[PDB]
Amino acid sequence: DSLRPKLSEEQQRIIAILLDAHHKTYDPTYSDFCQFRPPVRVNDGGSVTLELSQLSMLPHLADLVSYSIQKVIGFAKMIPGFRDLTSEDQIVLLKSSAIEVIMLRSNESFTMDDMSWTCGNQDYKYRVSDVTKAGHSLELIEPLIKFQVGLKKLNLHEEEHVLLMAICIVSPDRPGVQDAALIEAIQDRLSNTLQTYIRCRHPPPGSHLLYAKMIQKLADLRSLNEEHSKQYRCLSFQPECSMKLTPLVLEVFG
Ligand SMILES: C[C@H](CCCC(C)(C)O)[C@H]1CC[C@@H]2/C(=C\C=C3C[C@@H](O)C[C@H](O)C3)CCC[C@@]21C
Repeated sequence: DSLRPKLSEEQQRIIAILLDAHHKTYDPTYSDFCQFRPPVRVNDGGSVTLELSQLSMLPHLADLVSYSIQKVIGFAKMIPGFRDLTSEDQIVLLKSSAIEVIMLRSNESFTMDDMSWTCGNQDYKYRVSDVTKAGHSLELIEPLIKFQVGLKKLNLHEEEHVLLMAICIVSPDRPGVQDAALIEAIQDRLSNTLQTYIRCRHPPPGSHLLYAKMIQKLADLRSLNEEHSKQYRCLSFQPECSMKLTPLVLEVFG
């Protein structure tokens, strides 16, 4: 059997639209980052109390996340079909997917040279110790780095990378969606574009089985999101935490 259908004119269009959507909303130069409140890295050596006391990298990482949520919304608006949903569902989907899409999309600055996100030079190079200094614990960070490496190693084409983001976002099992059929319809259209792409275009050899691995990463993103939730709740109990966040971050993770 081994059937290999040609991508349809429409599928191609979808891929074009998504590549362009991404390039419009992902500055590979990180040129805006000098506009965020400053990275502050005063050493905890090995401490939760200090890290909560200071939260030194929270202003900087929360501006980075607030900014990225903005670009995500932007990206989501150009996904073919997104606009056909009601704004009520559009927002439900943006809200519940934001943290996951940031994680996926942060794969583009992630480097296996030293397991960091290099945005970068020194000041915009983010390591595990920076994430701890923004008040997160190892139970989110370590599965996150593992997630970044797993994803890197999939060596996705940009096409697969932007399809995966679109699919993560337009998900019919988000708690609180109204019109699940429509969202599924939009997702199936992307998944099918992705499944076909992989068979049409992906080396590697012998596998259309990369599709399976991609879906596994979506499941992974679910767990990281739950863990992020619980660590965000905790963060939010630090007095004056709200000042170190932004309106958009509070509303999206509230
Ligand atoms: C868990 C957190 C986020 C949540 C932090 C709060 C809100 C306090 O809970 C991490 C996810 C990955 C991210 C990192 C980079 C991300 C990039 C850099 C660029 O790729 C451009 C992307 O759009 C975005 C590394 C540092 C840690 C992070 C911020």
